[PDB]
Amino acid sequence: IKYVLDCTKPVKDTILDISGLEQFFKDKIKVDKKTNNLKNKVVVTSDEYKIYITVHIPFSKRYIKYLAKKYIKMHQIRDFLRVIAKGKLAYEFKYFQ
Amino acid sequence: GSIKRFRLKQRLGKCRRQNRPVPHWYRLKNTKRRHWRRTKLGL
Amino acid sequence: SRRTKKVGLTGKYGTRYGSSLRKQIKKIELMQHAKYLCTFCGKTATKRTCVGIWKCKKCKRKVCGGAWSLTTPAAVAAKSTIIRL
Amino acid sequence: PKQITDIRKFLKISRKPDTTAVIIMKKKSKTVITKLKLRTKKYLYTMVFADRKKAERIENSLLPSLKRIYYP
Amino acid sequence: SLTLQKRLAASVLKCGKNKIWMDPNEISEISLANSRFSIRKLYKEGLILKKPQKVHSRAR
RNA sequence: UCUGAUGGAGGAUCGAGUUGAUACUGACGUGCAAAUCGUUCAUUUCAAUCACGUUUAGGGGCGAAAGACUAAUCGAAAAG
RNA sequence: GAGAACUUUGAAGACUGAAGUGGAGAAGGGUUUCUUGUCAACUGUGAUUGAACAAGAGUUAGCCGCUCCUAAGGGAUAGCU
RNA sequence: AGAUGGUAACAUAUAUAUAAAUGAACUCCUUUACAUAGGCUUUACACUCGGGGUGCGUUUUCUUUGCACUUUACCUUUAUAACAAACCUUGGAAUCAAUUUACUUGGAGAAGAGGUUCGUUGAACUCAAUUCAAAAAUUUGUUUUGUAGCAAUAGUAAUUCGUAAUUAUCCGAAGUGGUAAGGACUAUCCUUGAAAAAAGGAGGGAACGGCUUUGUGCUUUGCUACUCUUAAUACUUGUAUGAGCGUACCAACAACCGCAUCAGGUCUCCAAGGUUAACAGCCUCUGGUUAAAUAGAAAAAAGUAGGUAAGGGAAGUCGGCAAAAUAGAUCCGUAACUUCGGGAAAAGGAUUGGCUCUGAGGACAUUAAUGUUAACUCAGAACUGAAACGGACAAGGGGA
Ligand SMILES: [Mg+2]
Ligand SMILES: [Mg+2]
Ligand SMILES: [Mg+2]
Ligand SMILES: [Mg+2]
Ligand SMILES: [Mg+2]
Ligand SMILES: [Mg+2]
Ligand SMILES: [Mg+2]
Ligand SMILES: [Mg+2]
Ligand SMILES: [Mg+2]
Ligand SMILES: [Mg+2]
Ligand SMILES: [Mg+2]
Ligand SMILES: [Mg+2]
Ligand SMILES: [Mg+2]
Ligand SMILES: [Mg+2]
Ligand SMILES: [Mg+2]
Ligand SMILES: [Mg+2]
Ligand SMILES: [Mg+2]
Ligand SMILES: [Mg+2]
Ligand SMILES: [Mg+2]
Ligand SMILES: [Mg+2]
Ligand SMILES: [Mg+2]
Ligand SMILES: [Mg+2]
Ligand SMILES: [Mg+2]
Ligand SMILES: [Mg+2]
Ligand SMILES: [Mg+2]
Ligand SMILES: [Mg+2]
Ligand SMILES: [Mg+2]
Ligand SMILES: [Mg+2]
Ligand SMILES: [Mg+2]
Ligand SMILES: [Zn+2]
Repeated sequence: IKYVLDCTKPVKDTILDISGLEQFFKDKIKVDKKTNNLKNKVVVTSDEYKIYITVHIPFSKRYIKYLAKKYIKMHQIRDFLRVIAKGKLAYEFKYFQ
Repeated sequence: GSIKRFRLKQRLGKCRRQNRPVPHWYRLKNTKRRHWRRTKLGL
Repeated sequence: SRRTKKVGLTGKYGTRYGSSLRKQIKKIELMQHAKYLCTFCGKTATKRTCVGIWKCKKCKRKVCGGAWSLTTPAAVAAKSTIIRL
Repeated sequence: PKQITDIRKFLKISRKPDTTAVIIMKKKSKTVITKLKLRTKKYLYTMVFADRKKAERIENSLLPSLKRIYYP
Repeated sequence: SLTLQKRLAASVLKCGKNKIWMDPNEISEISLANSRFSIRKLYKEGLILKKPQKVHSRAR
């Protein structure tokens, strides 16, 4: 099952660097309680403007959002950015107001 | 209370009407005023 | 285990009330609360509902009787006399 | 409120002169579901056709003196 | 005297007065709103906000 | 004749609330108050408690009786 | 606003803690409700506040009650006193 | 001139709407219509838990995270399903059986097998429909729909775009038993726990189609669409649908009674999380306030509501008044005396935290093994700490 992040708007303002984000995602993603897994159960790839998560295990879109938020907090982009649902499989960064 | 007899309601209305002060123009040609909290109608 | 030795049914009253009175109550209580033999169905199911009323759970027939026992001896005697007559 | 299942019964009801208004509703189902409501003087009869084309046909069939309400 | 306005906001939204945020900037604009429709408009604008519920976390 | 359960009886027990008012003879005593406040205490399935309605009226009523109470009035109300 | 410890708004910090100064009602109250004013006195301090004062305005039912029935009871009819 | 089914319990009119199942006098019932206590069950709301979906919150560090929303009304005798009863048919029960938490019941017919009804409940159940394929004169198999209609068009949480509109969400599992209601019961009484209006049922069998003609409502003669029943309509007759009254607000915190905006008094319903036996007390969320006939500054005496005091322990005092001590629970242990019921929580002891484990107690559903999985309560063992633990709150002093 595919889950998406349309990272365009802040990626095209340089402030968002997809490569770092991908790494962060890799680090974070717990699998039955351990971060270092990400085996045959989850895959993460990236376009220039889009992050892709594909899951075989019970996985929550909420989790992705949370991760994104965490990332934002880390890189100080909290008052500028927002995670928003577009389509059911599709999350997207949007500018705060 | 919030469920009055018609007669009682009418009486209340009358009392209210009585309450209002002299129309000022007359003064150019009251002691019986009442306050709902200090003097009861004893109805 | 059997709880009371001499008290029996009057265990609800406890310590209060003269012991003699309680003893008397006990007999009367026993009389009241025993399922009497119904002289219609045969099943020992006639129980006291009111003061002088005795209803059976089987027939639903209300039989007039004594206050505590279903039949007072005097009444029985009277009945017997009538029968003889 | 009343639900209807006999198409024929529904038709009969429609044919009846106390039926001033009709309603037709479209619902995205969890395809396009369609409710046919007839509003009689005493009851509002409703038929749920799961199949769009059939629903459309039935609507077409409905007397053109009915005062049809397209809700959505 | 924003009393009335606050009251109106309370009813319209379904929240208690304790929960309406009237922005201290544009207190003149708000006081002018003597009606429920106007209150609604204000809310839409973002000159009146439903305060966030005080948190009661089950976690512990 | 005992033993373990079950059972859920009782004007039983403790006890919030409620109804009261034991003590401090506490505070207050030109008070918050013409009887209040605080702490303590008694009461809580019954002779229970409360509401509304209703009955009984003054040498009368009502009283689990204190001459109690009968509109802050009682060993005979109040009003004229 | 002339003037603000006790008007209003925001931000804190707090209490009431579902036997609540929360919702609804009954008795009793009777316009206390609401808006616009507004401060002589009153609001035992102040007060621009107000259950104050002034002008208006507000209570919409075949279904919620009363309206009907009977209860403890009451007022009477016939009498009789 | 007045239906039918069903062995029976009893059922049947599903017309837009179950409208219609002759019935008079005169009767007989029933509903209305009923105490308290105890538990048990079922539903409902409430609360909670796990997941998915939305938005917000935290992010030095940690957290698949914390919070919020995920809604569904009367009405349709709602259709059904499920269950406590009651009844019917079959069946014939000692080697007594069925059975509840409890006892209750059974040759006056039990168990079992099949039914009927009322009552809860109100979409449970494949409920309905649809997709077609096979079997008789309609039934079985599969699929797609529907928050069963109401119903999504309404809410709620979002997201936008515009100066009101679109869009996406609205749902898969379960536990706690706090309320409330119902049910079947059981117990208590020298207490046996309203009445009527109104409605219903039954017995009973009075009366009996229409039209035309003739004679004095009655009788005779001839003919066959008639008696019902809803809804609609048209027409006359007074104008042939809904009379009047109450509805603000307060309900005490300043709207009531206490001479007042007086710490008093004044009836009822709703009732969240935590800790807990608890609707106790303590703290929190929703809602509500941050006000109370005053503020500020100092911080003497004295007062008042409190605290705490070495050693002693009632020597104080009319008198242990006041205060302190005691207390929750589990385990032990329990005298005199007694009306044998109690005394009794007698007296008097011991234990209690946190952490990490272990054992004990179910439900289903596969085929005795294997699974999915649910509370909370017990009991025991380590370790741990300034020897502490009903750590606050709450909570008997006891005896002769
Ligand atoms: Mg009144
Ligand atoms: Mg007064
Ligand atoms: Mg005294
Ligand atoms: Mg004193
Ligand atoms: Mg003094
Ligand atoms: Mg004397
Ligand atoms: Mg003041
Ligand atoms: Mg607090
Ligand atoms: Mg407190
Ligand atoms: Mg209030
Ligand atoms: Mg006002
Ligand atoms: Mg003043
Ligand atoms: Mg004003
Ligand atoms: Mg006035
Ligand atoms: Mg009514
Ligand atoms: Mg009459
Ligand atoms: Mg009478
Ligand atoms: Mg008389
Ligand atoms: Mg919608
Ligand atoms: Mg009102
Ligand atoms: Mg109002
Ligand atoms: Mg007061
Ligand atoms: Mg007075
Ligand atoms: Mg005051
Ligand atoms: Mg000392
Ligand atoms: Mg000593
Ligand atoms: Mg001495
Ligand atoms: Mg001395
Ligand atoms: Mg003492
Ligand atoms: Zn019998």
